[PDB]
Amino acid sequence: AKTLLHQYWDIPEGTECHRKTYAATSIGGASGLVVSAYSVALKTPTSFLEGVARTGRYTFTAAAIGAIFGLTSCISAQVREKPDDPLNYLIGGCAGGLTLGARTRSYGIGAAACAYMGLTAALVKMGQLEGWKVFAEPKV
Amino acid sequence: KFYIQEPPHGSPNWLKVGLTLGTSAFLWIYLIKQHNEDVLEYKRRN
Amino acid sequence: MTGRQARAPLQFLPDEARSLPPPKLTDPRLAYIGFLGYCSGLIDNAIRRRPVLSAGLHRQFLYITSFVFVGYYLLKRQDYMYAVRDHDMFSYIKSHPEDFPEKDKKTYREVFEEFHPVR
Amino acid sequence: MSLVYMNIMMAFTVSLTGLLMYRSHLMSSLLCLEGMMLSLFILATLMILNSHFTLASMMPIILLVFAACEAALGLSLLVMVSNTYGTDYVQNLNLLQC
Amino acid sequence: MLKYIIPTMMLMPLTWLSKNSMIWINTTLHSLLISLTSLLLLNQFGDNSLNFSLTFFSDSLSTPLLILTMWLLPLMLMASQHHLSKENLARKKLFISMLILLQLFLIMTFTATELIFFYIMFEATLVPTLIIITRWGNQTERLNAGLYFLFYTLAGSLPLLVALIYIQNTMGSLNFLILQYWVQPMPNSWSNTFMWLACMMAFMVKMPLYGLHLWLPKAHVEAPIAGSMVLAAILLKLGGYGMMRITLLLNPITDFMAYPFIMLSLWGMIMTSSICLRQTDLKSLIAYSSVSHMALVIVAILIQTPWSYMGATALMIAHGLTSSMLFCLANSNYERVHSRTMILARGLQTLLPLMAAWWLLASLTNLALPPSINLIGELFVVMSTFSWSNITIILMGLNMVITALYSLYMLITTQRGKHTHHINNILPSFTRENALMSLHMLPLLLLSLNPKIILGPLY
Amino acid sequence: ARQWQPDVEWAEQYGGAVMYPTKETAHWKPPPWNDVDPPKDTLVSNLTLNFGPQ
Amino acid sequence: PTLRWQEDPEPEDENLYEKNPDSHGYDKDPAVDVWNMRVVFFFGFSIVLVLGSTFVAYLPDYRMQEWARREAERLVKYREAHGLPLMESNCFDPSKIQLPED
Amino acid sequence: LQYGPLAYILGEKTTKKMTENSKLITVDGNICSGKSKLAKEVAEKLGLKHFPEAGIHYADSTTGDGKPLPVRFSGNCSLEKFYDDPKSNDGNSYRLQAWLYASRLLQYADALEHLLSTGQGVVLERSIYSDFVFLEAMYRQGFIRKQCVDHYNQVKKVTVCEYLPPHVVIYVDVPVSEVQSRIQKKGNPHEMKITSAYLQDIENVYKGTFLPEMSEKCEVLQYSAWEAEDAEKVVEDIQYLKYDKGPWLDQDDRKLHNLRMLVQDKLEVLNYTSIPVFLPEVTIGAHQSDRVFQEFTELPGRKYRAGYNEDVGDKWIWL
Amino acid sequence: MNPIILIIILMTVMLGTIIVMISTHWLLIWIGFEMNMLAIIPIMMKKHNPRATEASTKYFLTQSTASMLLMMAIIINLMFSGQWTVMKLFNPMASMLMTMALAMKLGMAPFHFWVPEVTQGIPLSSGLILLTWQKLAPMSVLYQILPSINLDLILTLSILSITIGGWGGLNQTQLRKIMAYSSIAHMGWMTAVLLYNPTMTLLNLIIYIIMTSTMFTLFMANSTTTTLSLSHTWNKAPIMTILVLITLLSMGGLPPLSGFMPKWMIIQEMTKNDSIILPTLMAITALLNLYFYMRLTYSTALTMFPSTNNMKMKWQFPTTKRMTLLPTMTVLSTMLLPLTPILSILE
Amino acid sequence: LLDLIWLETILPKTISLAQMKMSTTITSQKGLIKLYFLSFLITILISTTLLNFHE
Repeated sequence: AKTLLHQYWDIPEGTECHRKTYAATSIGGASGLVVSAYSVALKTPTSFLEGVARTGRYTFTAAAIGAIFGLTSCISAQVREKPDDPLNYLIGGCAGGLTLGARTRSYGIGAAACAYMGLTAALVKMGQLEGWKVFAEPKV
Repeated sequence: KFYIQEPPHGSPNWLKVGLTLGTSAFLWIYLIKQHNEDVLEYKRRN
Repeated sequence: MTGRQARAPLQFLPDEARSLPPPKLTDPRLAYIGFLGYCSGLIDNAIRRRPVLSAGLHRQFLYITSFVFVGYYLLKRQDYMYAVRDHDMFSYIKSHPEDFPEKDKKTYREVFEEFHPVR
Repeated sequence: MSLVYMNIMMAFTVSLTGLLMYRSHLMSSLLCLEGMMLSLFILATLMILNSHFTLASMMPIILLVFAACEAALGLSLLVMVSNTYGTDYVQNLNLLQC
Repeated sequence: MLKYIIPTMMLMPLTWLSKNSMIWINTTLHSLLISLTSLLLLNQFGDNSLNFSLTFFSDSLSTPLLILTMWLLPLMLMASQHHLSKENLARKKLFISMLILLQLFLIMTFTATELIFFYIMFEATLVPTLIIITRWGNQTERLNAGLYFLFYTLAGSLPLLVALIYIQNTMGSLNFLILQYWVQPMPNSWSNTFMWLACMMAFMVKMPLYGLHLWLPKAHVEAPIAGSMVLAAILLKLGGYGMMRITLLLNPITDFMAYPFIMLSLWGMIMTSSICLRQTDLKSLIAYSSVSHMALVIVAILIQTPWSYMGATALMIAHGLTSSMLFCLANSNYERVHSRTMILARGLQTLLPLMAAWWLLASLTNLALPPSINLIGELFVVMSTFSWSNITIILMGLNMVITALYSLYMLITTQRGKHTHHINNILPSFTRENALMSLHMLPLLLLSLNPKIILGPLY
Repeated sequence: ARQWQPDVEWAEQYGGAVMYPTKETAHWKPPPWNDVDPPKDTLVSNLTLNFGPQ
Repeated sequence: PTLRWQEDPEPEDENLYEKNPDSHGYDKDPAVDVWNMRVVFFFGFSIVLVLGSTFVAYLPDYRMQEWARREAERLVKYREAHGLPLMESNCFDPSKIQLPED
Repeated sequence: LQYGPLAYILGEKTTKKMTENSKLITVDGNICSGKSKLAKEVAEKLGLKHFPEAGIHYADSTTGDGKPLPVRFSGNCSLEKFYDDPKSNDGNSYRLQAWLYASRLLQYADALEHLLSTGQGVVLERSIYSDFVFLEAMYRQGFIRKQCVDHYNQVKKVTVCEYLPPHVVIYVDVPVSEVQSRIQKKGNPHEMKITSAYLQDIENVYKGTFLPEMSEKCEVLQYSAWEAEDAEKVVEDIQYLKYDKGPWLDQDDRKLHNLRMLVQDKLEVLNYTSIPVFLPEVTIGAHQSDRVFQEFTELPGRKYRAGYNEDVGDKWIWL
Repeated sequence: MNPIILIIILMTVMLGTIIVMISTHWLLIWIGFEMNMLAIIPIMMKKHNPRATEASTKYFLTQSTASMLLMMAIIINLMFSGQWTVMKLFNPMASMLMTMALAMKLGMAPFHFWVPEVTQGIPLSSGLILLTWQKLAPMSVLYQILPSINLDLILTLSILSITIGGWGGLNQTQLRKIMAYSSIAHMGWMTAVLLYNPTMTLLNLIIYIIMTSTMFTLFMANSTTTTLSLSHTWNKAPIMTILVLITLLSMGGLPPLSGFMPKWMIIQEMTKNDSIILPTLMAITALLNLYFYMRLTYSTALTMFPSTNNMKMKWQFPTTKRMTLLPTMTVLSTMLLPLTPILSILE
Repeated sequence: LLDLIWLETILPKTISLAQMKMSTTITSQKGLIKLYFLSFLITILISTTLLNFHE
């Protein structure tokens, strides 16, 4: 949500390491709560215990995405030490996609997840670096 | 006349077609009238 | 762009629309609307199994006349709206002349740029 | 903020969730819609009586007579549903599948 | 030019209100008259292009392509019989009127004032060719071919509209004259990189480049002859024309970000020449030939020498004529035997003796006939790219060797070695095919005489 | 007439209630053509009373 | 027991010849075949090809080419008559420039 | 046209052309015995108009010009071929039967159109109900795969659950040997190549299913073979009847208006014919369909709306 | 029913939407929405199947709770700065509830669950009138109350409506669900501009209404509800094929055709702000929702499906249908490319 | 190995299968009512308390 994504962008890039992973796990747990809420409110999984299992699995996978993404973010920022590229977070989003493919146990599907999540992470870092206004100006 | 005892239409009337030709002539005369009045209005003003 | 003095309700053809030159004969847009009317009547005869290019000649004439009439009034409203946009623009130029300074129109004898050689 | 308004709006929200979630019938859902109607009526009535809003005092009576005929329409619809079946369950409505 | 647009609007109802066995001669005759009428076009001189109206202006890049389009129409309109003679009169009128409407949007596309009008007429060019190939595709996957075609060309050509509106509201009007005068270098940001990649990627998709050329083989093996020739010649060289016009802006960053397109173009040209060396289904060989030549065109565009642009437009016009001719040769083979393959129809030196002259001449024009326009284009592109890099001549010459190779194998697979002596249903060589070949190749040799027309605006 | 045409099994594939049958959705049976469900059940014989010695 | 179809044996092989041996390329109406041959070999070659050939063989020169030849001859004779070297470099006036200094 | 909502408001009713002449009587019997004989008899006696048996070319015989089109267009039924070989691998039974189903529906629509349009009541014969009896007996003889029978049953589920039943059914019973004697009297050898167990199954299902599914809706008057002409007796017990069952006492104006405006626009009636399930005896390839439609347009009368088509008339395309 | 009764009920639908259009007060707007509901119920269930019964049930429940949520938002607005004028609100929460209530009222992707289900099991006249007037009514209110809306709501509902209206339908073969998904997509396009220049939104509303009238009129050319019926419309008449072709391709949004004009001008007055990611997302999904259009086209307009006889029987009969106004709306709704400067007609 | 099968797996197949799977997951909602109103409820709650719109 809004206050904790502002917490994530408040953490510089920059090296204030593994607080980045704490914030990214919080973001992933929020998103997993969203999609798990849809998946339990649109299915009737029969029963309640299986619904709790599906929610915990979805939140665990999404928090794993955020965790490993923030870890390799910090690893790129500490080893290669280029702070303002889209290339490190391209690598990071690919790492998150491949670990999602690991947790769903699919290989080419995990490679597609690597490609798309890396491109989205490159878009996020790249547009945030140059400065592209999210959602609106909203002026004219 | 070549049909199995059933003319639905086709033999034309003389109310609908005359009414349509009359109202289209009415609309042409009205648009030419309006356009000449507006040309005269623009000549009046400038 | 909002009304702009709706005092003075919707008023499909306003009073000041007669204070501007109306469109004339053989203007291309009304000719386009007339060809659209011809195609309208032709395709109307093409809907039912009556033959095309025949037996709908009063429908041809009525549809062409009606579309030219409608499009003529629409063109009048269109030119009114563009004219009042122009007058509102130049009146806001007149209201705040200070906010729009004349830019430094240097001649190219004193303009420095970059070259960026392609080879 | 006239703290009776607080739990009136709270009970409005609980009535709205009663309209939303329901597991067996539809008449109970329509009845919770009527309770939500009562909540709107009461809130508007207390406000217009507080403000000395004497000129447009038509709002609560007209609100309730209109949402009353809404509820009548809902009754006729549920009678048609219950008449083309034996019951009025949320179940046996899953036809016209998506 | 409006006097070239308006007789095409007059040519459409000609097809409708001419009667049975009367549509054909009237359409053919009058479109040839329009070919005369726009042969009268070339008034262009000296300092500027010939520029008449808020509506119209024509460069000498647009001049030979427009003449080529109106010349290619009636040839095609005669070429597309024998597969709809048995069809309905109304469906025949719909076919011919769809061709005329497609020509009209081609001329609209070539003489666009602002690039918004160019984009509108660009996808207006896109739409009826779909209807042509889908209504008369004559193979079971015309479904898949039209679907691939429309989705690739839209979804590659989609951000082009956004980028053009962005250039509209950042630099005033989008007319090519003032944009020629109000260009300014937009340096290495990242938004400049995305915008350049948007425009260039849309026209890349139109060429096609090697990265997503896969729609192009299906769109030529699963199309009738008219849509095939229109598609190949006018649409791919129209994409090249559009890149030629839009590349005037965005000069400072092309040294940064023009390297990988050169790479994919060169290596995919080599791989395309490799993959067409072996395949059957003779009709597809011309399509991969087109992919190779347009990869060469794309290299010629992205290096930015006037030598390169003149060679580019020469290769455009030459491969348009050659590929249309060779398509009609493949159509003649497909009318003879109902195969479309490569190894079945063999022999044909005995049978159809002067057909061999046209196959030989077509494989010569693919072979870079030594005074032909094709060799002029390939030669000047090799000159400019050897100026651009001293080591890229290896790939160019390897392309040359394999180009000669597959063109020669395309010749000697069909028309050399043994008649299969079981076919026994070929009719003798019609006057129609030889007439169409005389309509193809006499203009190519005339332009080979005095090619000062076909060189572009940087003449 | 030498042209390939779409056929019966092609239009079957462009048929049914849904386009893509999966591991669950194949029981989504195709809707009828008059949009009229059959008159099913529920007590055409309406009701009974027993006036006894009460 | 089933064939799923009702059509003809489709298609049918149809040779265009052996009903008009003097036919040209297209369909079995023989007179309009000669009409088509006449219209394409007169209004495609006899009036299009050679007339466009003589049109493009000479026309007023593109890029004012012979004009540029004679202009260059005049200007080179001018500059060699007035002693200064032909093609003086710095094509714009260096006195009429305003260089932004460092 | 004097129909639609405005004509229904300005016009009086759809009910004041009643009654006791406007009625649906339907003579139903076996093939070659219960036929147009007693139908034309009661049509002349009771003063009530008559439709013939629904022909194969009845659609040609009811619109356009009276001359029937050849069996390339109205076929491909070939009732003589069905009597020759009713086990065709080429497909002859069900195509014929669906065409006759459309013919029965067309003539029943003509019947209800003439009934609602001012009167004055009609006699019918060999209805839609005898058509499903024909299909059931023809399946008892083992001529059709059961899936195709299910398809016809689905057509019956769609089209029959829409309309009103007739008023009365005058049933004729003629025994099997007597129909054999009458078909020997008829003497058509194509028709004489029919078998008799098929006829036996027709009469068995035609008594055992049709008559209980009447259930005094469509009041039946069951006659013997010599209980015929006897025209006085059949008009006497038609006079006996009282019209209790059926929805004819409950319409009363709105649904009669609905069927008046529904029976006309005959294409709205006949849109529910092709369901389709694709019926491997019944479908047509695209090339054959195209050439058949072009040859249909190559008739003089049936060439795009003959009321406006030239060469027959009508001297007015408004210059 | 009676024709006089239907005259009265359609007159009341007209009157209800006009009262929504015309009043400066809130109560009359809510009464207009309610009268719209009350009068649009009996147009559905015009036949007598339980399909229309369950459809009317779903429509009544969603429609009613949307109206009640709207009345809640108005009474919250008078809990804050107190007047019954239709202008800028005085609460983020009241505007939040009001946009959510109007989103349930017309149909956005969080709230779109009732629209295909109600549009399937109904006759075509009911579906046409519900689509046209139920998308016409709340857009007037949104046009009036626009300067008080947080952009996150309209933006999220618009993006999600375009993408869910795209992604639904690719499995769907029922034509009513296809057209309802198209309605969701075009309402998302109509919503995403309203905070920038609402003239484009009302213009897209006019264009979509004319297109929907042409679409359902050519579906009322004969009784068709599935694609195979459209193959039979191919083999029974040739002009219906090309008209369905051109109207489908104008719903697709291609530049030489009229349905591109609402898309491109929206992109223009979007991108005179710095919104680029939003046009490229919306336009990629506008590429996406053309595929079901295109497979309908590929099915029954350009390929030639095998047909069934008794179409031979149907060949004898004229198309004696009534068209409300088909050809006028058709050729006005397709050839309207060069009249793009009739944008300014809307002031 | 490069053009046909692998290029047709990388550009059309991933996109087409992704859209097919998103269709078969979204439009395959079985026709209940409580599911739709619980979706309404989670929409209202996730708009209020998670990612607020009033604040």
